[PDB]
Amino acid sequence: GSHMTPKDDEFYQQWQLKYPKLILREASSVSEELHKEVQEAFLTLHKHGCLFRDLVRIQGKDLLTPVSRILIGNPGCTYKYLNTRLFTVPWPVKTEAEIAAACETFLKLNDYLQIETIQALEELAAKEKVDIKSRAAYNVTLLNFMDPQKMPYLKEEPYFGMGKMAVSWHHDENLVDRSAVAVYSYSCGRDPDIWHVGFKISWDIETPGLAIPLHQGDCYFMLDDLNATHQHCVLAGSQPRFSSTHRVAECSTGTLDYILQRCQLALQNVCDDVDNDDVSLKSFEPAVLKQGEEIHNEVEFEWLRQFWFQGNRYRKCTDWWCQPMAQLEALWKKMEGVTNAVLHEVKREGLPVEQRNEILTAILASLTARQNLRREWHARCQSRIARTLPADQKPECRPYWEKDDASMPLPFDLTDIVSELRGQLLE
Ligand SMILES: O=C1O[C@H]([C@@H](O)CO)C(O)=C1O
Ligand SMILES: [Ga+3]
Repeated sequence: GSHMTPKDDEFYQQWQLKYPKLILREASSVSEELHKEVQEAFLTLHKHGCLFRDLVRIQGKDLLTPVSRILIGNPGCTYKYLNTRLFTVPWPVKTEAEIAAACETFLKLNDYLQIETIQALEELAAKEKVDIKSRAAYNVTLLNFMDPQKMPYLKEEPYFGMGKMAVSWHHDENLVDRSAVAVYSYSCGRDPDIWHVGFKISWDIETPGLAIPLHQGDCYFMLDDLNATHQHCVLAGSQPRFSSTHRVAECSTGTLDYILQRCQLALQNVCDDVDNDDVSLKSFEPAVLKQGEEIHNEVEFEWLRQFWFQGNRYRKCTDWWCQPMAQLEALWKKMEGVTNAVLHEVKREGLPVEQRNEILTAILASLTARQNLRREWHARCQSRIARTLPADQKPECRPYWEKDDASMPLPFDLTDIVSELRGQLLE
């Protein structure tokens, strides 16, 4: 293998003929005003300690990101990566002081970056001689920080000899299709002291990868299918680095509006005159019961457990999600009641056996899934790393109720219940 930088003579030709979908802008193309405004936003966020490293699950394993990070952007939005749903600390489209001003700042930056992106995608679709407008509609930014020479060893980038790296080779998952990504970098063989972003064609380690030096304020853009045709990575220097990576996320199953409406659909099968521990289900068509138990699972695990695993990231940063998340927890325990209601009806004296088997076969996949996933989550909350962390770094394991708590109709452990119903059906 090998790699190239603006030193090498064939760099510019390799870029033109094998990486053309990538664009650079030196800090020189950006306002003075904007430059120091964003840097001051960045810094006041570091002093207040909002940048958290997240505790992730990847291929069965519980790991700790060396970069610290935070997710800002559209209110009600979420962005899922490495099995972690980051929730928006919001910026002001139509909470705590001194932080509002940085979110405002990064939104101004988002508008600027939008502008430049659309110009570039114009020129590109011009070389080709609502996709454009929406592939620039950045809805969130993932900010991230790393102080090198605090890591105890950094992985040597292994296919091209690019030296130590702070982010392995990857694509930016879960973005809308052919959407660009706009980065703002902030620094302080190839040169090891200076920060670089490195690039390579996927599956490929013959074609020499590029490694672009990024000085303070340098910006770049991954356009069209670039983010899919190539993977990238971030090579470290010696000074701490910031970067703000602005993206258009697939938030079609990941907004507070969406999960709420899902809840209303589940609850439509429920007699809603009053609200008490007294759930009487409106229908028993198997399909409806199944859709209910699925929405049960979706709000429990994609929304509750996720929110509370990033234990106190949130009520430290903003309060925005509090009333929302409280509301989601309420709807979830009413769904617990719905489930207990079905569990009652299925064993009732004088229910025809064929209906019993139909209703079982409708719900059992969702019950089994709820069981397996509560197992994973209590495991992850009592992880190697988790159960021995800073006392605030610990994730919370919510919802979790004990046996004696009668406020909850059904147990937290359902293995015997799934065993029971499966032992009915296979007879
Ligand atoms: O520099 C980067 O920061 C983000 C981070 O989220 C890594 O997972 C990303 O995707 C990069 O390439
Ligand atoms: Ga990336």
